[PDB]
Amino acid sequence: MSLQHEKVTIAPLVLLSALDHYERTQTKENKRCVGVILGDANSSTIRVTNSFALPFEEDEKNSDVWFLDHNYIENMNEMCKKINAKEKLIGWYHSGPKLRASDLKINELFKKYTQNNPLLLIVDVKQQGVGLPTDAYVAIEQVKDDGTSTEKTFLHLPCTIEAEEAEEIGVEHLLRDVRDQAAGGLSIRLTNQLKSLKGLQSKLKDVVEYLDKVINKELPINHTILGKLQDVFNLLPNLGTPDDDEIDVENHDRINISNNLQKALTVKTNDELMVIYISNLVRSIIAFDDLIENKIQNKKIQEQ
Amino acid sequence: KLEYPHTDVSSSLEARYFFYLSKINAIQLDYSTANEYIIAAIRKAPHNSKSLGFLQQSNKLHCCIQLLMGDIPELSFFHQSNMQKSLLPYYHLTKAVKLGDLKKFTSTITKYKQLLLKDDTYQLCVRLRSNVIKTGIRIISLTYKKISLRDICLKLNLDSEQTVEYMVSRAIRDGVIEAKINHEDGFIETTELLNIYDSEDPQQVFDERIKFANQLHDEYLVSMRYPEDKKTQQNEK
Repeated sequence: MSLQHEKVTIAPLVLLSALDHYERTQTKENKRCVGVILGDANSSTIRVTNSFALPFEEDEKNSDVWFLDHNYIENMNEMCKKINAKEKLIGWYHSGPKLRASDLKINELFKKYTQNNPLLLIVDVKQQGVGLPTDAYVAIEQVKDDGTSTEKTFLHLPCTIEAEEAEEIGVEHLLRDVRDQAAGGLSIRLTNQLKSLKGLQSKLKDVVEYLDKVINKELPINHTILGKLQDVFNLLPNLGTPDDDEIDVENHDRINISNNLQKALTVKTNDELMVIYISNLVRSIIAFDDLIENKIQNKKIQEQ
Repeated sequence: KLEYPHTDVSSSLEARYFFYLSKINAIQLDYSTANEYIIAAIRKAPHNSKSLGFLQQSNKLHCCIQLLMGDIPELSFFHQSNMQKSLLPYYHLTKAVKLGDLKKFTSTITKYKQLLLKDDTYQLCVRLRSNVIKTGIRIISLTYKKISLRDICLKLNLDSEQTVEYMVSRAIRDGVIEAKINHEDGFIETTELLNIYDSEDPQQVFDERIKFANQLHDEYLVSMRYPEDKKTQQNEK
């Protein structure tokens, strides 16, 4: 086991299969697809190569009643290693459509197999967000007192992608899109800035509603959670101070440069104008030669 | 009324148009908007000898309009013209304002009065008297942070202690001197911050400069195509 995993990058193919698998097993809500996750780990970069389905039946009358095909897993692990050896058991996906408190009973079964802590990929399968609907959680074990002595909990890690030559081009090939998660050109970064503001408002409601539910729908007072919230307010900017003033001076510098840079562009655009009128100048001499040839051609027409 | 179009109008008609605009605003006490037009009107007019007369008219007007707004027009522009002899009384107006000397401005407008009346700059000159005085006291405020209003009276040869107060008092309503008068500590003390780099002002300047620049980029783009289209219609290889 290792807790050294700071990012998870997931191939397009892993996402696409697990999602694809949900309707190939023809499961609907409250029945689960789970599959084996194969890839690299023991490193900071997790690189998620492939995945394959398992059968999974969930009974939720008792969360101690579960179906898992044990034998299937061992068999399949060995065959995959003969195509490519870099495939190891690095976890299992859960098909969502939300997190539970119940995913921890299941996680224990996968610690058994592995030499890293199993990655629990909650792939939300109706697909909500203008971002990815894929969460990564790795079970981390640390001594902590919040009413417990030793806690196993799941820490979120970022989900992003990485792709091969072949795989990237195959994505692009499906897509008729030019992307907009890129943050390349001016146009693209404009779109992004507005998406960022909308991302921020929606999360703030989720924080605002959570707090209404303690105090009026009576969940318990969780010191540890609030504690974290408190610091948000403590590390706020405060204006009407010289700090606010340094910003004003900053604005001036950048907008000056935009003007001076723009004035360069006023020469560029204007210079070109003269060059076209040169091309128009040349085209009239050429058209004159044509007009002479065509004078002669008309006499032939009369003649014949 | 608003119906003055820009759609196909000749450059002769626009040029005259802007000259009139400059005159109309200045007599009714707006100077801000008269600047833009008096400059525009020189630019649309061409710079020939048969047109020189029109340029002499514009150049005389450019002195009044500019000065009343409270910016001194180029000494240089009138110096290095051929029109220098026509704008000889007018050079002498600009120098009077610059130095702040009342006596000088009064002397000028007496001697050349017959010329000034024809061009219809003279009515504007009665108002330009006001500009001379503010400059004389403006000068004293920049040099001298603390000087007793007693000393200010001697220097510009004003009548009493009450006189000196009321010019300076109006100057600061419009903010031109920008000072504070102390009558119970017996001096005028300048309150000049005199920095504009740690103001939100540069933002406001750069906006004009950028909008003008983009304006021209579009004007290059639109114009460029039309001859290209015509040569294409005509037969050529």
